[PDB]
Amino acid sequence: MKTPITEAIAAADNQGRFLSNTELQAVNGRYQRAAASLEAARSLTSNAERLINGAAQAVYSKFPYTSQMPGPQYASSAVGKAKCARDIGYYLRMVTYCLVVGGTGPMDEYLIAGLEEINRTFDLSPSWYVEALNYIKANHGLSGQAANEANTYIDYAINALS
Amino acid sequence: MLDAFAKVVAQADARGEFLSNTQLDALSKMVSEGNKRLDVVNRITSNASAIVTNAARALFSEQPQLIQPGGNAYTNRRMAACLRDMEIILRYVSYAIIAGDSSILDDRCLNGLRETYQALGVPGASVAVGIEKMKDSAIAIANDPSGITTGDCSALMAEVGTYFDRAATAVQ
Ligand SMILES: *[C@@H](C)[C@H]1/C(=C/c2[nH]c(/C=C3N=C(/C=C4\NC(=O)C(CC)=C4C)C(C)=C\3CCC(=O)O)c(CCC(=O)O)c2C)NC(=O)[C@@H]1C
Ligand SMILES: *[C@H](C)[C@H]1/C(=C/C2=NC(=C\c3[nH]c(C[C@H]4NC(=O)C(C=C)=C4C)c(C)c3CCC(=O)O)/C(CCC(=O)O)=C2C)NC(=O)[C@@H]1C
Ligand SMILES: *[C@H](C)[C@H]1/C(=C/c2[nH]c(/C=C3N=C(/C=C4\NC(=O)C(CC)=C4C)C(C)=C\3CCC(=O)O)c(CCC(=O)O)c2C)NC(=O)[C@@H]1C
Repeated sequence: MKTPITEAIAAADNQGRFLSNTELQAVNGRYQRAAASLEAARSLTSNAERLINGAAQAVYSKFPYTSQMPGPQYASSAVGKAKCARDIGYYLRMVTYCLVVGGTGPMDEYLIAGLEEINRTFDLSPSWYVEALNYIKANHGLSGQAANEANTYIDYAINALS
Repeated sequence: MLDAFAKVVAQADARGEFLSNTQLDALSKMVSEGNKRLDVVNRITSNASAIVTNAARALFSEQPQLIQPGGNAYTNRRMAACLRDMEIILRYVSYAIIAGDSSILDDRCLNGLRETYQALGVPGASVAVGIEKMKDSAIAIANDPSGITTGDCSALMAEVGTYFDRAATAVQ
């Protein structure tokens, strides 16, 4: 998987050399930022259920047709509502993983790769997920650099969907 | 490959779980030991040529048959390939230290190295002796009390040792 550390190694190894001060400074950079990343990861995790349920509700409120129209792609059935909250939970979980490793690798590998095909195939609208992510950003209650870290990854997902 | 942070994430994802608070605490502690880890990698890298050259010299005086005509390290082409092998192992060991995980070694060192050597007639047991000499010198240099903030790096030194041992086991 891709992380700031494995990328530094990959860079050295691709050039057949030992790690240089450029790579050690890059790792130092990840270590210094980790305090804010882990504060955000801890906060998001302990508040997961609340953020997921509130995010699902924000989508249903913004897009009422999603809870009314019949069809497997909608949240108009019990299975539909369960899959919607599940999906939102997957996005929140990937965000915490990125915060932990210090990069977008977990999101890139487990969610972004194949995203376009899945959304088109199952008739899932990108904008539904953008609203759920916007809710999380507005309600996580973090401040300072921890809010910065959380939002950077949330925005990275929003950009992939836009 | 993976570093220690990614290893924990991949495991959690397979179970569909958020990391627990104790897992987060464990990762925070690894970040705390960060400066120490960087000192080790920097010290080993900065003395790489010395570590390799002295280990090579020691190997060849202990096992002179390696360099006599017909020996596996005879001719400059084979000697250069031999020195390169030692540098490669040291390089991969340093990658494992910064990553805090041996996986980096696995996807390479496990590229049938002991099979490769056998087919080429490279004495794996002699390579293991060279790795052992590099291990002792690398630990001495990395753990030198001079010119560094004094503190305890014992946990790191054991970790460093396990990576050299893993490489020495793989070549034979
Ligand atoms: C065991 C390895 C030995 C040892 C290590 C030790 N180092 C520190 C402190 C620091 N080491 C660094 C070095 C780096 N930081 C970087 O960003 C880079 C890469 C660019 C390097 C090489 C730094 C900045 C520190 C902190 C400042 C300082 O000089 O103290 C400690 C103290 C604990 C800490 O984390 O601060 C220790 C114990 N000390 C020994 O006695 C061992 C031989
Ligand atoms: C020195 C302590 C040895 C010795 C070494 C020789 N190795 C030769 C070939 C060779 N070495 C490897 C090493 C290897 N380990 C890895 O981790 C990786 C990848 C990062 C590699 C590539 C390989 C794969 C090979 C294959 C051929 C090559 O690339 O050169 C070698 C040359 C053999 C020959 O060409 O005849 C030698 C001499 N030999 C000694 O006597 C001591 C013990
Ligand atoms: C919720 C905001 C809205 C919504 C959701 C909804 N999603 C599905 C089904 C799928 N969702 C995924 C997504 C993921 N699977 C993954 O592995 C990952 C990464 C870890 C993600 C993000 C996939 C692949 C599917 C299809 C396979 C499956 O069923 O799980 C459905 C059902 C679609 C169907 O045709 O059965 C629903 C209901 N629907 C809404 O109306 C909300 C606004």
